[PDB]
Amino acid sequence: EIKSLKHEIKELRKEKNDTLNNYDTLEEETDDLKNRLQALEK
Amino acid sequence: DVPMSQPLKEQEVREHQMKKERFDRALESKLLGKRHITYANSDISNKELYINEIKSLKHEIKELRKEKNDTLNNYDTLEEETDDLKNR
Amino acid sequence: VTLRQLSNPYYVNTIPEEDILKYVSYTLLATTSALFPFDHEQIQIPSKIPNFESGLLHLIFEAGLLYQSLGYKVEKFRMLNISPMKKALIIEISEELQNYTAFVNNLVSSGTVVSLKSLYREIYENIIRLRIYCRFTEHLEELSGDTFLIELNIFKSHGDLTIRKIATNLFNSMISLYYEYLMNWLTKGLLRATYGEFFIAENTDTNGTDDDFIYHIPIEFNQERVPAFIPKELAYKIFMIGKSYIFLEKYCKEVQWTN
Amino acid sequence: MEIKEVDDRAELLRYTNNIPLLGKLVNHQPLWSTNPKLKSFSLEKISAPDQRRVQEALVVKDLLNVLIGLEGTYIRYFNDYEPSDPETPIEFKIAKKMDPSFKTFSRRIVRYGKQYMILTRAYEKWSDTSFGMVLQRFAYEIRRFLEDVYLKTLVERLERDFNKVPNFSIRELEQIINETEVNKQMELLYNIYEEIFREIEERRTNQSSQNESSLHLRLMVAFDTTVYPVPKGGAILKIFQQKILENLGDRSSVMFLKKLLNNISQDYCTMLYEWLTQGILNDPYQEFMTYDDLERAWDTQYFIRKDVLLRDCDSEEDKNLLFKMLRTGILLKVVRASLQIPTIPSNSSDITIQEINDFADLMEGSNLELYVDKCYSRANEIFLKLFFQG
Repeated sequence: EIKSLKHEIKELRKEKNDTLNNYDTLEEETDDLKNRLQALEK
Repeated sequence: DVPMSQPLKEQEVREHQMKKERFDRALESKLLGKRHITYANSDISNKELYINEIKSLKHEIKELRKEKNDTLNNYDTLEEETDDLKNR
Repeated sequence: VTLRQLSNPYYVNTIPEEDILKYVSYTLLATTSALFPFDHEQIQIPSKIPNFESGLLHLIFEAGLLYQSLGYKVEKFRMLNISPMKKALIIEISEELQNYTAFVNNLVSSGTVVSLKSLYREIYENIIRLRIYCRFTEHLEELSGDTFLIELNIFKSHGDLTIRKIATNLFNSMISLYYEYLMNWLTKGLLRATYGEFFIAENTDTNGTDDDFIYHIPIEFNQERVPAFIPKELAYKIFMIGKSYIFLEKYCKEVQWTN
Repeated sequence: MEIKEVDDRAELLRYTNNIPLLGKLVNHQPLWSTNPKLKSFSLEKISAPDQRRVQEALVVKDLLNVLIGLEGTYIRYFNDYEPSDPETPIEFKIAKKMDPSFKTFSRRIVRYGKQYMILTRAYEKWSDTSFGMVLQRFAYEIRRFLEDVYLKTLVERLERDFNKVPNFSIRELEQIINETEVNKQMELLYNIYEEIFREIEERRTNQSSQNESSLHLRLMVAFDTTVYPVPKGGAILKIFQQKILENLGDRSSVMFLKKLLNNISQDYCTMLYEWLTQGILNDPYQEFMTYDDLERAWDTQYFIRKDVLLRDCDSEEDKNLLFKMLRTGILLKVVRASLQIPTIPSNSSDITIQEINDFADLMEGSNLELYVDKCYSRANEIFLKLFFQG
C-alpha cells in the first residue's frame, strides 16, 4: 500500500507542477507588464 | 571431371569416432550431468552505506509536500504582484 | 571604463568581499555573526546577496555547519563512556577536525585566494572529508567495534581513494587495540577492558554443577565472535593456551614457572 | 537592480542515506523565478550597440555562474527544474530580450554548464556500491577532471578575462574555451555517459530474458548468465575500448581514453593477477567473471559472471583460454587449501608471473596469453609434483 501512497503523492506533484506552469505563465505576463510599466514611465 | 568419392578410411575412422562419441556423451549425460548453468540471485550489502530503511522516500514526500505549499504561496504572491502592477 | 563600473549601480546594496570574509570567519567558527545572524541550525542569510553567491555561501556554511555538528557529536561521544577502540575513533575524528580548523585558520590569516571559486575548489577536499565523517558519525552511536572494522574493510575496497585511506587509518587504529587485547590474554590470561569485543569470555553462571569450579573451568569460547582474519583453529589454540595458563596458575600452583 | 527580500536560510539535510555518499547535504538557494533576490533589468535597454558591452558583460557573468551550476539574472532555470530533486531535468530559460549572437553563445555555454551538472550528479550517484568500485573509480576520475581541468581552467581564464581584461568579447571567450578544448572533452564524456545510460535502459528492457565441453571436463563449473541493470566489470571497460574504436584519428582523444581506462582497470588487472597467481578470489563488488560457492562438501561450484567478462568466450579458442585460466585459479586454490598456506610464494617453481600494468596492451597483445600459459604450466608442474611425491 506504500506504492499506492507514493503514486498519490506523485499525482499531487503533477498537480503542483500544473500550478507551477500557471505560475510560469503568470511570471511571463508579469515580465511583459513590467516592461510596459517601464516604457510608460520613461 | 566428376565429384571425387569420399575416402573409405575416412568414413571408417569417422564412424568409429562417432560411435565412441555417442557412447561417451550418453555415459556423461547418465553420470549426473556435471554441466550446469546458473543465475546469480544474490547481492552484497555494506551496512554503513546500506540504507537502514527506504522510509526516507515518504520523508522526502513530506519534504516535497512542504515545498508544494511554498509553490502555491509563491503563486499567490505573484498573482498579487501582477494584479498590483496591473493597477499601476 | 571597467566592467565593474557598468554593474556598479546594480550592486550598491550588496556586502563587499571584505566584510563577507570577516563574518564568514565568525560563522564557520561556530560563533555568532552580526552580518549573518547565525542560528544553531539556520544560517539566516540576508537577501542582499545574489542567488549564485547565495549558493556558494550555502556550500561554505554547509561546510561550517558540518564542522559544528561534528563538534556537537564529538562532545556528546566524549561525554559518554565508550570502548578504547571507539575512543581512538573519536581521537581520529578530533584530529581531522583540528586539522581542518588549522587549515581554515591558515586560509583566514593568509587570505591569498582572491576568487571564491578557487577558494571552494581548494576547500572541496576538506568539505568532502567532513561530509564523509558526518556520514560515518550518523551511525557511530549504534555499531560496535566488529561492525566498525567490517565497514572499514569494506570502504578499503571502495573505488575512491580518500574513503579507502580513512577506512584504513581507522582499521589500523582499532586493530592495534585488538592486538593489545590478544597479547594481554595470551600473556596473562586477562579479559580486562575487552568490552565484549573478545571471542573468549568468562562465564560464572553456575546452576549448581561444580559451583566452586573444581572441574567446571568457567571459561567460554565464542565461535561467532571469532573474526575472519583469524582461523578458528588458531582461536581455539589461543583459548586453550589461556585456559591452561589459568589452570596451572590456579590449580597446579606452578607460580614460578607460569610467571 | 532593486534588492528583493526573501528568507534565505541554509540548513543541513537531515537525512543523508538516500543521498549518495558524495552527494550534496545542504538545501539549494531559492530560485530567481520563485524567490528572486534582485530586481531584473530589462535587456532591451542595453541591447543597443553602445550599451552592447554592458549586456555582453552581464551575459558573460550569468554564463560563468551557469558553468558551475548556479543561476543568474537573465538565464534562469527552466520550469521543470527542481533544486531538491537529484534526477529532475535541469534546463535553463534565457532572457528573450538578449542579443541573437549573445543568445547563441549563451546557449553553448549553458549547454556546457548543464553537462557539468549532469556529470556531477552522475559521479555522485555512481559513488554508490551498486555501480561497482570500478565505475566508482571512473566517477572519481570524472570528479578529478572537474576538479583539475574544468574548474581550474575556468577560474584561471574566463573569470580573469571577465574581471581585468577590457575589450574582451564573448566571441573571444568562446574561442578561448575552444582552445582549451575542455568543452570538447566534456562533450565527448557526455556522449559516453549518454551511451552508458542508454545501455542501462536496454538492460532494463530485457527483464525476462537472462556447451558439452564443460561436461567433458571433470570440473564442477557452471555458467552465471545474470545480466546487471548497469554495466559492470569488463562490460564497462569494453565500452571504453569501443570508445577507443570510435575515437580513432584524434590522438588526444585516444590518449585520454587509454589513460582513464588504465587508471580505472588497475584494480581489475590486480585482482586478475591475484586470481591467476594465487587463486585468491576477492570480488566484493561482483566485477570479476569468476566466483564459486562455499564463500559436494569438498567440491565448490564455480560460476562465471557473463556480464563482467573480458571477452565474448564464444570461439573454441576463447572458451579454452577461459577454461585454462579458471582451471589455473582452481588448482592454485586447491594447492593453498591442501598445503594450508595463505599464499603460494613464487619460489615454489621456476616460473614467475609479472603484474599487468596496461590493460589495453594486454588485450591487443598476446602477452596475456604468454602470462596465462606460463602460470598454467607452473600450476600444472606444482600440482603434479605435489600429487606424485606428496
